[PDB]
Amino acid sequence: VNEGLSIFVILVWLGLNVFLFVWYYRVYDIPPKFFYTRKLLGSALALARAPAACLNFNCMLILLPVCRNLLSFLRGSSACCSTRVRRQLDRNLTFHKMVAWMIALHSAIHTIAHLFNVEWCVNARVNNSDPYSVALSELGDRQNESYLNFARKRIKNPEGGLYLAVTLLAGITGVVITLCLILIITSSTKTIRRSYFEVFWYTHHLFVIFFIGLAIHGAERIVRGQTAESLAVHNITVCEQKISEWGKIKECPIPQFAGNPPMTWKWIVGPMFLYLCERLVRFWRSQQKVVITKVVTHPFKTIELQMKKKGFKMEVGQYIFVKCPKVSKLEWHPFTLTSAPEEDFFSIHIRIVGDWTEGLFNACGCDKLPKIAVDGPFGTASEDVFSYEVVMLVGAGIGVTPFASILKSVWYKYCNNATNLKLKKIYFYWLCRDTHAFEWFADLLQLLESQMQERNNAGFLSYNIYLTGWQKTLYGRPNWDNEFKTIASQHPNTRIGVFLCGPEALAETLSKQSISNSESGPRGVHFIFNKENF
Amino acid sequence: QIEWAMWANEQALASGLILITGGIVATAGRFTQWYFGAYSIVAGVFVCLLEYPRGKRKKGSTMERWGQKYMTAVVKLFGPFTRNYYVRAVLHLLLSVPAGFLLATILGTACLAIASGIYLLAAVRGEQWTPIE
Amino acid sequence: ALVMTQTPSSVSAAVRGTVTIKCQASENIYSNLAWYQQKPGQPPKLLIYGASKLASGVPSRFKGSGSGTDYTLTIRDLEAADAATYYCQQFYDSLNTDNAFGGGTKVEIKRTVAAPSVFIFPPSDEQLKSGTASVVCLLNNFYPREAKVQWKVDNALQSGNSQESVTEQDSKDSTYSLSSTLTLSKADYEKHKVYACEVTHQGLSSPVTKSFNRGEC
Amino acid sequence: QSLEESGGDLVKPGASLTLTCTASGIDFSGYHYMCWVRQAPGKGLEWIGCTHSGDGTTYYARWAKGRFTISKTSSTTVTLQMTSLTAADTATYFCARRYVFSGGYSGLDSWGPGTLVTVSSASTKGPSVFPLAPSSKSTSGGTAALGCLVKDYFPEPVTVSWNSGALTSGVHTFPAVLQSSGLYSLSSVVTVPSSSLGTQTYICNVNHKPSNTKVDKKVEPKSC
Amino acid sequence: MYLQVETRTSSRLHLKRAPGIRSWSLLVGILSIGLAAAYYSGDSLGWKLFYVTGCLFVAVQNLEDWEEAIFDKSTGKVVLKTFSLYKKLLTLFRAGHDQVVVLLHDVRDVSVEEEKVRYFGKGYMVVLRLATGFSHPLTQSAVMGHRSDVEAIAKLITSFLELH
Ligand code: HEM
Ligand code: HEM
Ligand SMILES: *[C@@H]1O[C@H](CO)[C@@H](O[C@@H]2O[C@H](CO)[C@@H](O[C@@H]3O[C@H](CO)[C@@H](O)[C@H](O)[C@@H]3O)[C@H](O)[C@H]2NC(C)=O)[C@H](O)[C@H]1NC(C)=O
Ligand SMILES: *[C@@H]1O[C@H](CO)[C@@H](O[C@@H]2O[C@H](CO)[C@@H](O[C@@H]3O[C@H](CO)[C@@H](O)[C@H](O)[C@@H]3O)[C@H](O)[C@H]2NC(C)=O)[C@H](O)[C@H]1NC(C)=O
Ligand SMILES: *[C@@H]1O[C@H](CO)[C@@H](O)[C@H](O)[C@H]1NC(C)=O
Repeated sequence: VNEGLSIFVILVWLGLNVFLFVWYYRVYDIPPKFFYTRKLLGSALALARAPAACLNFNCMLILLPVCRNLLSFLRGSSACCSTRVRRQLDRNLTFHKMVAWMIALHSAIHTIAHLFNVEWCVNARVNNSDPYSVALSELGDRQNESYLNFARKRIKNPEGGLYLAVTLLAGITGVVITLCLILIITSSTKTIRRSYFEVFWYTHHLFVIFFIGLAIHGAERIVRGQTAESLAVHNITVCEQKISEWGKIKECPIPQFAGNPPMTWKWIVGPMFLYLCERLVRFWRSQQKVVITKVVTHPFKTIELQMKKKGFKMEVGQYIFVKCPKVSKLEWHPFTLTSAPEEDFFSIHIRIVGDWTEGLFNACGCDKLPKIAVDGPFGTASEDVFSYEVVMLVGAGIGVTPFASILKSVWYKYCNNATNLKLKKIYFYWLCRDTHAFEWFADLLQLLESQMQERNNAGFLSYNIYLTGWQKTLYGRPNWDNEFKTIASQHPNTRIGVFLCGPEALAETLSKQSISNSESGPRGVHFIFNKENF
Repeated sequence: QIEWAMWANEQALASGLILITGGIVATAGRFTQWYFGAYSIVAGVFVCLLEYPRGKRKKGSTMERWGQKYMTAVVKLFGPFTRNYYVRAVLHLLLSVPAGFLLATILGTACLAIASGIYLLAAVRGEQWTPIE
Repeated sequence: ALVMTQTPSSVSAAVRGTVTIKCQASENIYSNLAWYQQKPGQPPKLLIYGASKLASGVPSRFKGSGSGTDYTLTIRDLEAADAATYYCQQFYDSLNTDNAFGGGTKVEIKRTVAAPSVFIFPPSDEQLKSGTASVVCLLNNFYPREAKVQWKVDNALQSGNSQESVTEQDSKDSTYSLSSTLTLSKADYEKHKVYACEVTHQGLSSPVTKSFNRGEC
Repeated sequence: QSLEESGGDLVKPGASLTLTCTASGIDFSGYHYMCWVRQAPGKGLEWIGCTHSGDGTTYYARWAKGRFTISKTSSTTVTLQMTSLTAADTATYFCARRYVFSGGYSGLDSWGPGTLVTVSSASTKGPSVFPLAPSSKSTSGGTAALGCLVKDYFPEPVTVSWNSGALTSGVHTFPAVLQSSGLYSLSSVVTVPSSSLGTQTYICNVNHKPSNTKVDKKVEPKSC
Repeated sequence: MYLQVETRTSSRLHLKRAPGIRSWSLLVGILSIGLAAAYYSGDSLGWKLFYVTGCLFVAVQNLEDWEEAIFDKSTGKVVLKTFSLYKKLLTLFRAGHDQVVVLLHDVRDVSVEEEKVRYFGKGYMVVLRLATGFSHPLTQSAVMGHRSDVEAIAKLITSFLELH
């Protein structure tokens, strides 16, 4: 579901709600068209009508994602949904909660105001009010006249509202939808949604009935105001105290009242402004340029750039886009973030393999630099590694790049908290024909295990540079039979995670024995394979 | 394994709040036959104070509402009266009859009846209010 | 802009008879009339309002009925002390109008023919001494208003200075009374000796004279 | 429950006047109109201007637009102000209340007496009470008639009575008439039996406030 | 259908995709609904044009996209393209268009992924399993159903990219 992830968006939303409430209050309180109506109804008319105006906008804001899904189904296509990082996910729920609570507050105000209004309306019908109210209410009993008091039946003040709320539309639906709202809010409480889902998701589907009842709810135009045509003829400010001679004199013809227009839509302004503000926020956040901070060299062609950009969330295991207008004005190249979160730079490792990369050497001399533009951090996250106890890392060929992101990030969390780091040891196993042009990673391995030795610890270590074919080098295939057993016997109930990165030729060779090794019960030895998924 | 006592607790709390609001509106507004407004205020206060504690699940650990112990320290002294959801359902059903005679608090006597029904459903399966400490 | 008229100007009905008066407007006034009765003295008194209802204390004899632009008032049981003037007023349009009060009707009681009583009156010494002298001939208690008085002096016709005034009908027996006064100065009062008034009335077979001799007063 | 108005008398043409109407037992409040009318001497009633107690809405007849102003003061007095008086406005003026009965229909009840507003360029003159000789020799069936004549009184506020109102049977007060001199004459008579001549209680009482005249005379029998 | 094979040779596998009948019909329908709501019953003065332009913008935003992903064998350098209505209109100036480009010597294999739609079936698309460690979808959108077409496209790409 959509969200804004911005304090500016929240502020503009609150401002829009306040503005809508004030504007509709003034619109229904000031004009002389709603003179007799508000005279009979006190101040409850505006206090009851403005919250409905705000509630329509808030309810549409709630419902919008379902309309988006329906439109996507109609088109026959569907835009690729964004990934989850547990931060872009657990901030939309906050917005959902705030919108739901504001809907509840406005519904409470509207219900209280109309509950107050109905009492006066049914009290004025009977001979139990001031003379002006009872004189006004006794309209429409004859022909060629339209009523103003909707309680067109004299029973009593108590039990009169009970009959009114049942025999009259928009009163039964009001009760039905307020019960639905109460049930929806109560069902989604904590200790009911977290612990259970058969009673949260199933009951939360009362929103269809709630929305149907709301759509039916506004109809029959029960609240009536003086018609524009008859307003000029009536000349209200003169024929106001002559309540007892209406119709029987020429200057004061009997006024006629009609309901509100049945299709006006002035509240869309809200959803429209919120959308435009979100889009402008996205524009600002993406216009800022990127400034190169540190550029370094490496053996052969492994030039690495470190740049700082405002308002960037590196995350982990993602990929960004790089574009140099000097080399070409219409090309975006993808690269993998070889860095860690809570840092400042990017550290994207590029190696000359073609011509555009060489465009950063001849055009951008190394012995006053091109303006690099970075698009954003797309791609699915990789956080299951940080949520495990023991890990089984196995790289391969050119594809060890993303592992450098994890290693530079696991140690940082240790120096900060040293309690949430549930990792035990990185069983890193690097397989390659040669390390000819990957010296930037082998350097990192000795700069991590040795560096972290200062705090009197050698828990992970396990640098295992291995040679497949033609510095503990196996000089051959690292056979996996009995390899995992020796380390799986240390901790019962093994949750070892293996993250392969290589061709499918050796991929299925790892899961063939994993199922065989497993046995029933929450005690046996088993390592889970994620296959092509990381 | 699912139990209905937590949902019943939350529903009863919401119904008590609604009853208190309706009673305040009815009494402060000088409505016709306002005595039921005061009665509904009293009933809502009693319902709100009766079950603030969120029981205690027999499987694991449950979070507690703010100021939890100061109410369960008072409520626990009723072996048969409390700890028996038949009694809770019957009391909730009986307490909602006189408050349904007004257009105000008419939502108080429906949500609370729904809570009583859910409490009965949790009771027939076999459950008890185990104190949390 | 709005013209309201009464069809009959002066109806006549005997005791124990009927009276009908029609007031018709120039527009459809939604039965907002009111009929008033005005005696020769006192301000007019309201009789009915709304063109059909009744006031407080009015006998049920008075009846009114109508709709649209034509309205009517019917009098039941006409009797003594019921000779007055009746008006119709419209309480509908009061921003462009001239009278809005009708024209009025002059219903009077009809009774049997009565014989007038005739009196004569000479001027006393002060009027004779100071300026002109006036002679008064009085007619009393006759119903038919058509009474003629002829002022004859020295068996000769006199005119010019002769004015008469007739009282309004009384509300007890429906009769009338009028007096004729002739003013004559000192220049020729002594020249004339005997003068009288000739009274002719449909209730009397022949004209009556009241011979008077001057100088004997 | 009774109204009353005063404040009008003989004024010169072209001047201005104000008439005030007060009531006892009636509070000028609610939604009942106050409705001023006038009547020419011996003619039909005319409508002048007729306001509203609540608010301040006022209406006037077409012939009397702007020349007349109606105001409500102190919730118990209503004032009508007239400007540029002519010789046409020499009529009696009534102050009436337009009660709005239940339902909507209205009537003009609880009227007040008149106020003889007269406009002329002449000057007020006192009346003579010249007596009328009784029928000493003009006997007709043992019945005699006697009275008095008033010759010159301008504003016609003349009231006549027998023994200060003691006798009220057989009275006849004929209406005033014009004369070539511009004044007004009136005659009052009474018919009595012949034997009543022994009683000397036959006195002509006249009232004339503008001339401050209350002359009373006895109609003695003609001995000669 | 997912993608129409434009050119099939031993050195190029140009692919293309354009909106079909469904997208145009939905655009026509929503435009008609908005215009009818604006004019058939419109009362307020000046807001009818606002409703019209809002519906127009919503309808334009809810149109499909033009996607052209061409495969080249000489010097590799497989490139991808994607145009919206605004971009397709703007490219009529023939000035050019930006494009995301992936090296051909680094792509390992092609596998069909799955996109989950809550209440309406499921989504399908073809992604490239790059050796660097990330997966780049071939088309930013997806398709409901039509499993056979997507599998056929994936098989064709697999055959072209490498014989193995
Ligand atoms: C405290 C109040 C609420 C909470 C905590 C809550 C919680 C949630 C959660 C957890 C989801 C699932 C989102 C996801 O899976 O990505 C959701 C979705 C949703 N909820 Fe709520 N909810 C609340 C109130 C409401 C209310 C009042 C409504 C009224 C209609 C509502 C209607 C919806 C809808 C329409 C969705 C989206 C359904 C979909 O996308 O298929 N919720 N909410
Ligand atoms: C609980 C008792 C309620 C009663 C008796 C009640 C009554 C009414 C009435 C009489 C109207 C006027 C409809 C018209 O004039 O056409 C109205 C309008 C409205 N009600 Fe309620 N209401 C209640 C609660 C609610 C609730 C809980 C909601 C939640 C969404 C709600 C939403 C609305 C809306 C949005 C309108 C505006 C309709 C429009 O503008 O066309 N009402 N209500
Ligand atoms: C409510 O007002 C309408 C008019 O706005 C009334 O309906 C129709 O009114 C016309 C005009 O009076 C009637 O037509 C004809 O009127 C002529 C004119 O006098 C008359 O001679 C005929 O009798 C003829 O009816 C028409 O009949 C009438 N419609 C109906 C169905 O009767 C309507 O009467 C008014 N309703 C009330 C006052 O309750
Ligand atoms: C309802 O009826 C009232 C009463 O006729 C209308 O108000 C009146 O409007 C006229 C024309 O403006 C006012 O006359 C003049 O107004 C000016 C100021 O505009 C003032 O300077 C003059 O001295 C003169 O009064 C009149 O005063 C005014 N009356 C009241 C009570 O406000 C009103 O326009 C009518 N409304 C409708 C919708 O028909
Ligand atoms: C009932 O209304 C009538 C007028 O319709 C009024 O006269 C009466 O006083 C009212 N009842 C009470 C108790 O005031």
